[PDB]
Parts: sequence; C-alpha cells; structure tokens
Amino acid sequence: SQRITIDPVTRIEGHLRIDCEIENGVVSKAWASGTMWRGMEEIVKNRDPRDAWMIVQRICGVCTTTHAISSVRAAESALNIDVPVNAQYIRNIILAAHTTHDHIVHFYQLSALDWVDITSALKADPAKASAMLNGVSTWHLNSAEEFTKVQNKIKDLVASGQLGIFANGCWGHPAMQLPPEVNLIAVAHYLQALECQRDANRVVALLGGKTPHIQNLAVGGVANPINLDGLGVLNLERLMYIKSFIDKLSDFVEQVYKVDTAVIAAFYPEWLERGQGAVNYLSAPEFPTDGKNGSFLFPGGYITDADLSTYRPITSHSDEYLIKGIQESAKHAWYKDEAPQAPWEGTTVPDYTGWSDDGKYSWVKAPTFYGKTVEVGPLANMLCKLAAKRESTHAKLNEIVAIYTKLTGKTIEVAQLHSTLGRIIGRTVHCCELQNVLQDQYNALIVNIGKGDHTTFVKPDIPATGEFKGVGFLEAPRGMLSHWMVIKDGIISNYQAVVPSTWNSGPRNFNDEVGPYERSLVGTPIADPNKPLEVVRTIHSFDPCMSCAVH
Amino acid sequence: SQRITIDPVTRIEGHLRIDCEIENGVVSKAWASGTMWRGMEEIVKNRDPRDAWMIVQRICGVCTTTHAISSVRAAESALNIDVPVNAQYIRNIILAAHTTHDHIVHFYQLSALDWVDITSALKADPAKASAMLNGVSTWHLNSAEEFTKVQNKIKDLVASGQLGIFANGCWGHPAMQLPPEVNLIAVAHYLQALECQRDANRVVALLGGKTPHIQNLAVGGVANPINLDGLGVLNLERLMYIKSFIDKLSDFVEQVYKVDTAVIAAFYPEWLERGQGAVNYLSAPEFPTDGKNGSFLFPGGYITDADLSTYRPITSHSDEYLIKGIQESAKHAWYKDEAPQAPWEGTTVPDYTGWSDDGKYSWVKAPTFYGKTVEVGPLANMLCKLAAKRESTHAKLNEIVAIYTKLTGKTIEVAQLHSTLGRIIGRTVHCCELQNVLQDQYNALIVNIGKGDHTTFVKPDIPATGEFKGVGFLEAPRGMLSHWMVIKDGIISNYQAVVPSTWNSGPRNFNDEVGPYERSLVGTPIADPNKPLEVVRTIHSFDPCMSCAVH
Amino acid sequence: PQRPPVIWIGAQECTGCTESLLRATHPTVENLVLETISLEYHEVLSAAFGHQVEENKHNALEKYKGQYVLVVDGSIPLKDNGIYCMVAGEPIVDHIRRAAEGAAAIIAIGSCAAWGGVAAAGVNPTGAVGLQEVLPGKTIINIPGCPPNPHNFLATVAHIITYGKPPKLDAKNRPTFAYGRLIHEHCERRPHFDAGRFAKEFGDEGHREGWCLYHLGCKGPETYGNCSTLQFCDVGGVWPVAIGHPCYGCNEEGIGFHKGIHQLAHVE
Amino acid sequence: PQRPPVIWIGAQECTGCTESLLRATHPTVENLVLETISLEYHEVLSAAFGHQVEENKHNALEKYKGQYVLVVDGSIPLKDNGIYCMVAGEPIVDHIRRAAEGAAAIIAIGSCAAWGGVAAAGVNPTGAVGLQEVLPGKTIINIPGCPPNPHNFLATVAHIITYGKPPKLDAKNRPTFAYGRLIHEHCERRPHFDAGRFAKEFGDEGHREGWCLYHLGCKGPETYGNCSTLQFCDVGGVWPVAIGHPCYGCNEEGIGFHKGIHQLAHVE
Ligand code: NFU
Ligand code: NFU
Ligand code: SF4
Ligand code: SF4
Ligand code: SF4
Ligand code: SF4
Ligand code: F3S
Ligand code: F3S
Ligand SMILES: [Mg+2]
Ligand SMILES: [Mg+2]
Repeated sequence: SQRITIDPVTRIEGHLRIDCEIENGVVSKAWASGTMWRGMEEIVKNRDPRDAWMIVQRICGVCTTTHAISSVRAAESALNIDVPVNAQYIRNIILAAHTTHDHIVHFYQLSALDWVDITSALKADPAKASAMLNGVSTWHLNSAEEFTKVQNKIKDLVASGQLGIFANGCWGHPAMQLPPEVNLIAVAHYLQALECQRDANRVVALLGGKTPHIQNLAVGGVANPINLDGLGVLNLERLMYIKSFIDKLSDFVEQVYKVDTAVIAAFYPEWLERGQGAVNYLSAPEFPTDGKNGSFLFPGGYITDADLSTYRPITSHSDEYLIKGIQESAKHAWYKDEAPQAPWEGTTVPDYTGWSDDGKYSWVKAPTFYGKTVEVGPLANMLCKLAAKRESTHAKLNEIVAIYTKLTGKTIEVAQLHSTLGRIIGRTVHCCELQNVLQDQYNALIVNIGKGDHTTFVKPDIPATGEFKGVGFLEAPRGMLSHWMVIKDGIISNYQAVVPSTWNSGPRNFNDEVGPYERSLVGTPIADPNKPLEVVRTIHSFDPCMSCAVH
Repeated sequence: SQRITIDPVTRIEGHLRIDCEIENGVVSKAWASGTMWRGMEEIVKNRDPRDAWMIVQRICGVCTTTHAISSVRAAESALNIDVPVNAQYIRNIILAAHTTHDHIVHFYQLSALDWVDITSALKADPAKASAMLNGVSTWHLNSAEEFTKVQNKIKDLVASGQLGIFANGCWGHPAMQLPPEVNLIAVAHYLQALECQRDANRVVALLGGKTPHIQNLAVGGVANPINLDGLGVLNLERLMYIKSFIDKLSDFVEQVYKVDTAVIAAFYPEWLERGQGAVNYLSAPEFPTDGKNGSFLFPGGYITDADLSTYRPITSHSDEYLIKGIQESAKHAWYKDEAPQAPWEGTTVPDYTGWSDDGKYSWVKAPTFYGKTVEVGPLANMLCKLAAKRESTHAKLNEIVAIYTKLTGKTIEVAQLHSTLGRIIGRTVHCCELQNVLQDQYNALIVNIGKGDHTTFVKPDIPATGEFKGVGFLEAPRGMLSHWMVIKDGIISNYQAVVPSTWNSGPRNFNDEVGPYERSLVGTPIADPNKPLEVVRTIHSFDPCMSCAVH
Repeated sequence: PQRPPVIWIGAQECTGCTESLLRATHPTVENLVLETISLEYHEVLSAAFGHQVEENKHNALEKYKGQYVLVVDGSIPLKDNGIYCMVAGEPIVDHIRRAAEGAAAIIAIGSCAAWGGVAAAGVNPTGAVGLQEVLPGKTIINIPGCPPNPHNFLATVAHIITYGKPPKLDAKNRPTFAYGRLIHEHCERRPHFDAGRFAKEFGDEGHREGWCLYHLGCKGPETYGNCSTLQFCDVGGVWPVAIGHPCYGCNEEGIGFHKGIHQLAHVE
Repeated sequence: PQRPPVIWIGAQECTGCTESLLRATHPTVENLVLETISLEYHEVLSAAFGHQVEENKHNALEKYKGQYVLVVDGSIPLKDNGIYCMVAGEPIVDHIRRAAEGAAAIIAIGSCAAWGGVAAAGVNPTGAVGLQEVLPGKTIINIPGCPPNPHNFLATVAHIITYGKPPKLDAKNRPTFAYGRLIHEHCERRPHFDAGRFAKEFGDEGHREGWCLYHLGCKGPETYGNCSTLQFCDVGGVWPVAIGHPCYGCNEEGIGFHKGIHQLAHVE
C-alpha cells in the first residue's frame, strides 16, 4: 500500500536506490536499482589483452586488487599460462591483506552506525563499559580510560554543533537496541579499526606499489623483482617490512572484530531470523598454491535448497560445471538484449527507458546459475566451507557462537545463518581465516626464495590470428567474481565482468525471480517509513558495491 | 676501608669506571674515571670552520644534534652571524624533539631496572596493578589486559632460559622496594616508552634528514629549503607530517613518564635525602626565538650555596660573566698541561700514566666556574627556572609533587630536590615543558612562513687573514654544553668542547675538590658490596655520557 | 572553534579517491573529520541515508553558503541528458552545478574528475567529461591521479584553511608542490636511463637490479606528479616504479587509459 | 624455542650505531631482543653491571662457542698498546680478539668499526683502525655509515638466521643489497644533475626547487649506499639530500671526515 524510496543508500560503494512496498508495516515487495553506468566492458574492448587489468581494476576502488587479479587470470586462462608459484604467493598476500582492510571497514565504517547510536554512547559509564568485556576479550585497548577519551571526542563533536558524517543518523530510533555502554564500546572499536585497516593496506602497498589500485600484476605473473641481494627491488629487508605489518593485524581481528560480531548478535537476536536472500549459494575456491593455477587454500562450491547436504564442490577455476551454468539477463535492466546470455557471448548495449515497476529499473544485469538465483559473498563462502567439513571454518564459527552463548545463554544453529546476522558472521569468519592465509603464504614465499626460485613472470605468447576464450574466477570480499575475455586476432573482441554485487543486487531475472537484495527485504518490519533503518540494515549485510554491480 | 670497582658501569653512554672506599657499610670516598679517549678536538683542527659540525656531532650518538648545533653556534659566534629566525625554529624543534626521545630512554631503558625488579613483576596480579592507577593517570594503556600481555612476555623470556640483556640484574636485591604490581606497571611503561621515543625521533628525522646524526645544519642557518609550493623540499605536506608526530608525544610524557616519576619517588623516599652533587649549579638559556641569537624560551643562570636567592640570571649566549668564568684542569686527568685553562687557550695533550688514587685517574678534564665545582643538567636547569619564578616550571613540579602527596601523604620541599630523585624529577619536568616548546615553535614557523619569510641561511664571510674566537652554548639533555672555536687565517687553530658530563663526571680539580659524581656517592649505603646497586642508582641519576665527557 | 565545512559529491567514481583518505597519516581520516574539517556531506561515510542525507546536503548548502570546499570525484556523464548517473532521481550534473554556486573553493580529486579519466577513455560510452567542462565559469583545482596520494588533496585543503587561499597552481590548475615536475625529471632510476641500463622483461637480470623501466613502457617522461618523491602510503620506497612496474601515466590526460602499458613514451 | 645468540662489544663508539636500533621498525628493538635474537651482552642495555656483566660475557662466550654473531661498533685504538680504550682494566682490542675466536659470524657495524671512521680521521690521535685490521684472516661483514640505516644491519643478521649464511658481499665485504651501487647511480636528483640545474647556496632558487646538490659538495658520486632508496626512519622521503643537504660520504673510506662538506666529489 505505502511506497517508499531510499535514494541514495549511504555507507555502501556507489549509487543504489531501494524501493519498497509496505503493507501492515512490513515490506511486501522490493526493487534494487543501480543508478550509475560507465561501460567499463566497452572501454576495455579492442585493446591488447595485457592492458585490460589496469583499465578494469578501476571498476572499483573499495574492492581494489580484485578486478586486476581476475583480469590477468582471464587472459592467463585464454592463453593457457601456468602462473609462476611466487606470483601466486604475492597475488594471494595482496588479496588476503586487501580483504582484511575491506571487511574491517565494512563492519565498522560502513555498517556499525545501523546498530549503534552515538547519542546513547554519550550517556554511557566508561567503567561499566570496560567491566562488561572482562573475560570476554583479551584486547589491550578496552580500558575505562580509553572509553573516556573516546566518549570525550564524541561529546566535543556534538557540542561543536557540527556533527558532519554523524548528523541526522537514526539516533533514538526504536530499532536501536544497544545499551549506552555497548554503544560506547562499538564507537571506541570504530576508531581503533581505522588503525588496523591502515596496517592491512601497508601490506598491500609494499607488494602492489600503492593502494588503492595496485600496479604490480602482469598477464604471466607479477612485476615484483625477487632478489634477496638486490638494492631497490624485493629483497629480504622489504620482505621483513611486509611481515612487520602482517603481524599487526591478528590481535584486532580476533580480540575486537570477532568479539563485536557476537556482541551485536547478542542484542539483535531477531536479525538471525530475517533477511534470507536465497536458497542457492555459489563461491569459487581461492588462493592457488601450485604452479598450475590450482591447489586452493580455500574451497568453493554450489549449495541448493538452503541444504548443506547438496554441496557440490568446485576445486578448479577450469571446472566446466561452473563455466557452463553462468548467464545474465537484461529483461528488467536498461540494456537492449533481454534473453539470458553466457558472458563470452554477452553484450552491454544501453537502453535507458526510465523506471518501470513491471519493466526495466536498474543498470545491474540479473545473473543466474543453471537458471537459478544465487547469493554470493562471505555467507556463501562460509556455507561452502562448512559443507566441505573444513575444520578451521567450523572452529572459527564456534568461537563466535561461544561468545554469543556466554552473553545470551542461547546458541546459533546453521538454519539461523541464512539471515542478515548470519551474513555478517560469515564475513567475520572470512576475515579471521584470512590471517592464517597471510602467515602461510608469507612463509611459503620465504621458503621458495630460499630454494633458489626467483621466477615471477612468464612472457605470454599472444597469437596474431585465431580466437581464444578465457575466464578468471576470484573469491572477492563480496563473493565470486568472473572476468570473461574473448581474444580475436591479438586484441579483445569481447569483455564481460560478472561481479558479486551483480549476483546479489540484480533485478528480476528472465523468469521474473527477484534477486537476493529484493528477496531479503520481504517481511522487514518498518517502525518509521520515512527512516527505514531496518531496510538499510539488511541491505548493508550484503556489503553492496554498485560500481562493481554495474561497471 | 673496603675498596670496590664497578667497571664497566652499564646503562650509560660510553666507558665509565667507578671506584668506592666503603667504611661501615657506607661509601666514604669515590673516583669517577672515563676510560676511552678519541681526541675529537684534535681531529677537527686545521679544517674550514664550516666542516666542524659534521665531525664533532660524532662526539656522541645518544645526544645526537647537541654537538652539531653547539658547533655551528660557535662558528656563528666567531663570525658575528645573526641566524635567520626560521633556522632557529627548525634547530629548536630538532633539539626539543631529540631531548624528548633522550629523557624517555634515560628514565626507562637506562635507569628503571635500578628501581624495578622484573622477577617480582612475574608475581603481580594485573587487575590490582591496573586498579591502583585509577584516578592517578588518564593513560589509555593501563588495563589489566595490557599488563597481562606484558607479564606473559616476561614469563616467556624467563621460560626460554635466555634472559640475555635481563640476565643476572639486581633481582631480589634488598634495596629493590616496589611491590610486584608496581614492578609490572613499570615494565609495561618501559615497552610503551619505546613507541613514544620512536615518534620523537620521526620529528627529528623529517627536519634533520635522519637520526642519529642530523644533516640539516650550516654555519649561517639550516639546509632545509622552505617552499610551501615546491616539490621535493620543505612544503606544507612535509610540515603537516612533522606536526602529526609532535602531536603523538604529549599524552605518554604527561600520563605515564610524569606519573611514574612520582610513583618511583613514593616507594624510595630516602633517595630524596642523598646524592647531592654540588652546591653550585649552571644552566644556559635555550631556544632562541629572534633574528639576533637571543629571546630564549628557557632562562638560564648560576646558583651558589644551594640557595636560590643567589640566582644570577644568564639571558644571553654572549654573557661575558659566563664566558670568562669557565676553565678546565687536567691535574688529575691523563693530559700534560695541569693548570686551569680557558677553553680558547685549551690544550689536549694525552699523558697516560695508568691509575693513581692521588694522581691522574681519568680522560675527563675537571671544569670550574670562577674556580668552583658546578653541577649541570636538568636539576640545574630546574633550580634556575624556579629561581627565575618561571610559573610553567613551578606548575609542572607541583603536578609531580601532588601525585607524590596523594600516594604518600608527605610533600617535597626545594631542599629535597638537591638529591638523586630531585635530579630525576628535574629531567621529568624538562621533558614535560619541552612538549609546549615543540607546539610553540611549530606554530611560530607556520605563522612566519605565512608572513612571506622563507629565509633559512646567511652566507658566512670567513676572512683569509686574522684571528676570530667563538663560543657556542647549548642546554643539552645532560646540561650546559659549550664549543670553543679559534679561527686563524680562515682555518680552525683551536677547538675545545666543555661537555655537561665533563662538569659532572670530572675528577678532582686543581685544588683537589671532587666532581659531582664523586661527591654524590659520599654517604651511599651498601647492603652488599659485591652488588653495589645503590652506587649505580646515584650515578645513573646524572645520565652519564662518557663519549661526551671525554671526546 | 568551528571547523571548515566540506561537501563531497561522487559522480561516475569507483570510490578509490575516497578510499585514498583511509591510507592518509597527516591527517588520518579520523583526525580529518573530527579535528581539521567538518565533512557535512559524504555518501560513503554518512550515518544518514535517503531523505535525511539529502536534508543534510540542503541544510549545509544554506548554512555554509560561501564557506564550504566542494570536492567532486568521478567523471560527469553528459550523454542522453545526464541519465548515466542519477542520485535521488536527478542527474548528478544538476547536484554539482547547484553545490558549485555557493562554494568558497572547488576541487576535482582524481583523474576522472580532473579530465574524465578511465570513464571517458576508448569510445567513452557515457560522454563522461571533467569537472572544469561542467563548471566553465569557475576556477577548479585539479588533483589528478587514479587515485592521487591523499596528501596531494589534504595539503591543498590545509593551505586553504591555514593561509586562506589555494596553493600555487600550474597552467592546468594542479598544485605545483605535487604536479610541478615530470616524474622522469625527479626519478631515482634516471642514472640507469642515462647509462642505457634497461629492464626489457619483468624477472630479467636488469629488472632484478632495479634498472630503468622505459622499455617496459614507463610513462614517467610525459607524466607530471610526485610519485617518485612523495610516493605512497608513507612507509618509504613505495611507488609503481620502485616495486618494479612502469608508470602508466594515470595522472596525465592522453597517457593513462589511452596508451598501452608496454607502448613506449615516444610512440603515439 | 631458542633464539640465536649475539654479543655486542663497543670500542671507540659514540653509541650512534646502538641508537640506530631504537629507530628500527622491522624489527623494532623490543621485537629484536625478545623474539629475533638473544642479546647475551650489550653494555648500553644490560641490567647487570661490573663483575656480574663481565660474568654474563664469559658465561655466553663458553656456552655459545662456535654459535654467536659478534658485533663491534667503534674504532679499535692500537697506539700505546691499546690504552685509549680500556674496559674492566684491559685494552678493548683484547676483549675483541677473545670474542672473535668463538664467533659464528663477525659484523663491523658503522664506519668506525668498518674502516676507522671519524675516530681515525686527521692526525688519528689514538691510532684507531677498523675491525678487519685487528682480525686479519677472519671474514668481517662491514655495514658502514655513521650510523647505517639499522635495517642494513638487521636484514644482514636476518639473512644469517633465515638462510643459514651471510648475504652476498662486494669486494669490501659490504652486503650488496645495501651497498651494491653508488648513491649517484640511483638518486632522484640525477635529472637536475644531467640538465645543469644545481643548488649553489642553501636557500637559493635552485635549492628551493629541489635541484641537484653536486655543487654544494654532494659525495653521492663517490659513495656506495642505499640512502636514496631505503632512506631513513621508514616515514618516507627522509635522507640528507631529500632534506636539502649534500651527502658527506659518511659510508665511504677517504670521503666522509676526510673531504670538506663543500669540496666537490670525483664523478666516474
Ligand atoms: N568485493 C568486491 Fe567488488 Ni567493489 C563487488 N561486488 C568485486 O569483485
Ligand atoms: N646531553 C648530552 Fe652529551 Ni652524549 C653529555 N654529557 C652533550 O652535550
Ligand atoms: S580517478 Fe581513479 S580512483 Fe578516482 S574515481 Fe576515477 S577511477 Fe576511481
Ligand atoms: S623508470 Fe621511468 S621515470 Fe624513471 S628514469 Fe626510467 S623512464 Fe624515467
Ligand atoms: S660509525 Fe658513526 S654513529 Fe657509529 S660509532 Fe662511529 S661515529 Fe658513532
Ligand atoms: S650529486 Fe648528489 S644530489 Fe646530485 S644527482 Fe648525484 S647523488 Fe644526487
Ligand atoms: S601510473 Fe599513476 S600513481 Fe604515479 S607512477 Fe604513474 S602517475
Ligand atoms: S652522508 Fe652518509 S647517511 Fe648516506 S647520504 Fe651520504 S652516505
Ligand atoms: Mg557485466
Ligand atoms: Mg674538552
């Protein structure tokens, strides 16, 4: 009956509009709309395949690195290049350290102020706030004195009358359920998170040459010159510098981020029972460790009917089962060709007609896997790893659940993971497991260089005539990414990116099935239709990236 | 009369031997010996006056900067150069930031393990250690969880069986008086001190070109090119980076160092009643802020009869009363010429005769001021500032005394400052007042650049013929420093340094009067003459630097 | 006292220019927003969303009329009357012209805003342009790079705040402290260039000795910036050439996103 | 888990070489002494003093015979039978020869220990020499500089610990990763040098544009080091030439402390 629009959705990457029909104060129907297009797929066409990665990296600066690595993986697949293992170690360290930064910033800078009321934090007792975390976390910056310094910075901000980024938030909104003490804790951790995410990006910068937008890749491996005895190249002093930053990440991730995930769950238990986006989930395996583009540290696969018994593992980026299921449809998007397209045959011809509830309403295409709507991202990667009986993922999830049980007396079953909070828990579990990936891959690099292997690059042989088709898969922070490259007569004849936020934010598909964002909103209670905080909470759980979704 | 030797004295700069006669468990007579000589005053002779500062900066790497600034001030004195005020702001920021690092390392890394038992820290309860700083400090890193991380580092070092640096210290010695909790607090603050002193030295590095051993000076000003709009020079971005590190120093100095000084005093009250070095004190004014080598932020002067009403102010580095008084005697040092020598006529002709109780026993010369023995350093500079009625110094000392009073119920009179703990308190007060020097001089530099003044250098005119005499005064972390340059026919014909540790560590002088170190040890109780902690405590309070003392 | 107001509008942006702020150290993004500026509008960081964040912008445009710095990242798409970037149901070009009316100073951050960047490369599907082209009557300060070192932006804002005027600009309105010199005219591999000591393949002997990357397609010779001196992330020794990849000329219109990675600087 | 032993002896040292460890970040001095090595003897940092600390030295020389890294800073004075540096009543030259006999590896840290440095300059009052001259027929690793970047030392020790051997050394036994190239053959001001753009006087127009310091007496053409690439203190952009002052040649025998600041270098 009542129709609302949230335009812009803030604390995401890029330009998103969400419309909702409300009946009986519950969302009955939703639309997700990507409102900005660049045509990155057309900009990259007719170039040398080697050039693509520097151009398509600029699809997104929040998930910097991801399109760069997927692009070189697509060119490598098209030319049958086996990537030197040292290049795999370096790509993997960059992706894991980038993803650490990404997840920390998502939980704190992008998501926390959905759950956390900064006006309530001013009313808190710093001593009581500190007392609450006794025996809960061993973090060294949870003192009453730390929380007092934080509370004073918020007091000074509010007193100035210039609240800036904090102006006109959902302060005093009925869906805000943290007590004053936990609000102050969350704000202290918000500011501490910014130090942790800076250390993560120092790892990326020392191998990438900067971030955002790394500049050390190549079709054929990496541009880092390994030489322990060389001045001005990647020597042992540079590697010790990288390791110094790797070593600074684990304490915050384990003693703050992991603990806050459980604390937020403890005060918002009904968010374990709403915000399901799909019954099908996809993830690609990630972090290859051999010289044949395989032996992934993290498994991938496909889950159906929200039932982990159906798990179909994917252990190769060359799996024809994964490659042949993927199509996209523009039936409800602003492009000319509406029938499902395999990406090697995809087109991206703009056809803006304006908004229509029943017609076209987004720049985001609608992907499908063998005709089905699928959620991608940390919940998908978590469910795949649990279905694979990965001990490390079970142990990490159980650590978060044990904190929740200690706070609530209650437990969390696999069924409750199909939820807004389950999606957030998946991301925290991912960030935690990535800290062992950084240690493992750093050590493997040190060991390999010690055996005399300094190989980082194989020159690609690009035939001047003939057609070659390649696909690069990558498990990005927001889920499975795929770059699809057709080379004809030495140049790119077609380039299609199917990006995780494309899967999740996609509009109604060729068989009029809603995408994950649109499904997740059905049944969302709305306390105030002019401030639909409950909608933004579920949407933020997917970590939307609309420059990624649309490109 | 039992005879002990401490050789080497550790946790000082350079090579010191202390001998004590002990009668009835108390030292009755002492000898200080500097056991290493380089002849730095000879090495610099016969050079262009512009070259001296880069050579004589290597007198010491602990008090890096000090000899460099004193050398260019001496050449500038000889040549009647007025230093550009921007060159003064830069020299002042470097000296103040360096002195911050220097004092923090002295209290923690060089001194604390005289007063702190690390094996006793192992027996502490972290929660009780944390609870006893409630309302005493607003420091954000005094949590039970911080103290537990530190306790576990100590536990793991002991368990390895490799104590290295910490092996066979005075653990369990009866003069160790802190309870386990206050030992553990001190060790936690020791480790935190290392981060603060690193930030102090990032200020020094951004203006000096590196540290140790800055490389931005010149006879005539500094080598920093000021240009807000210039690529690769001292621009607004570089000045903002300097300010970011200045801003990080104050909280640790005010909330940890200042508080630990009062805490150590509270458990060691008789150390306010011994270790008097002298009844006469000298300090140079420091931090000139005009275009004429004057208008110092910190006053200096001369106090006699340990009676602050005798205070004679010194407000100029050209003060003939200060210049004419200074002499050095080698009557009891390993040099040929024994009568007191004014430094402009000074000689340094080595005459090593080995150790004699009644003759020559040191490479340190014995300085006098109008024939009197004088103590220099932060006690001296604190007494002169108190006597000059500097409200900042009174306010800062009173803040330390208030913490002491809260912890013990007793107070500290000025008479009790003439002591081992009074000397430590004077250094802490110095470090605290320097944080306002750094803020003041950074702001003065930004303001002056804004008025259009980018001048950093005046070219010296060095006449090819004639004789020119110059003296450079500097208030160094350890006290009044003076470099004395004679120029003849455009080259250095004489160079003499009179260094603060020369005053304090000097042997018996021409009239056989003991130096400050030697006097301060009279009356030291010795519980165990095989483990003379009490001697080492008194000597460390002077912050000995024997590469400085001897050069 | 009150903090200087900043209004930040993203057009066809990848959000890399905002992300650059999270790497900054002088100031850190937390000191920037709590101490140095009042960030009155920023869609990536704002607590408010939808109707409340549009209220924040119109309240800031009125309260701080004539006082705010307007920052734009991303290109502005002119094709088909602006429909390739729509916020709150209106073309972004309309949001930008409205905000630019009351601005004390206007900054195009990033190559996209400065000259159209990657979004305006190849066939330019959306008719993307730079901010100066949208606002022809205004002096736009350009801070190019993809993204620039955040301090190129922060020291520009600091100059305006501290000294009450913009820093010195070159002919393309770029601050001279960051863009006044070719990368190649201040590059530490210049001695290798001069001696003909060239890497010819990644992983080869020259490359593993830190030789000049001219022959891998370095654009340093035609790119203005401070990549070789200020570099990136304030850790020391981090820029693309230091880690062993040629400059792509991301700062420079007609070089980055136009020439091939391995296209040499003297080939058109 | 046992940490590799290190014995550090100071001869005619200013303590700048020890102080350099307090600026290090990878590792920090606290991570060095608690996690990376066991520092079995160091006069500046040792809790123990006098007889007890000389006990620790003797205990360690015996227990770790054939296993410890011996580090010496400062020059060794041979004039008048060693009496210009006496520790515990003996010439330091004797302490050093004793410790050298059981050493797995021997490092001269700093120009004083490497070649005599400032202590052996001019008339050389104490007959100061470098470590290799007091230990003929022992392999000394030289890490020169006054003081060196502490990572030139730390990454040398790390190579020994991680790969079980020293890093690759040049003809003067300096690690090639730190000393393999002239500063002038990897200096970002080389383009200014090539074009004749020179600072003539501190504060002049060329100086304030960051031009080449050759004509102020820069020793970069005659000095092997990594000052232009690794630089100092890990904040980025900090070495003497970046700050505005010529290289003095402190790393290089016959340059530092022998040539005048403003005396011109020979260029190859
Ligand atoms: N993570 C991530 Fe991106 Ni801005 C999305 N969605 C891309 O792969
Ligand atoms: N402070 C100090 Fe030095 Ni190593 C002494 N004594 C110098 O002047
Ligand atoms: S300039 Fe580069 S980083 Fe900035 S918006 Fe454009 S593509 Fe993104
Ligand atoms: S690497 Fe690039 S900028 Fe540097 S000297 Fe070579 S061509 Fe020039
Ligand atoms: S090399 Fe330099 S810093 Fe090291 S001891 Fe010698 S003079 Fe001091
Ligand atoms: S003379 Fe010095 S400043 Fe000039 S290019 Fe050579 S090393 Fe660099
Ligand atoms: S590609 Fe861009 S970041 Fe600098 S090194 Fe070249 S202008
Ligand atoms: S003086 Fe020394 S520190 Fe490097 S810049 Fe020259 S060799
Ligand atoms: Mg696509
Ligand atoms: Mg002297």
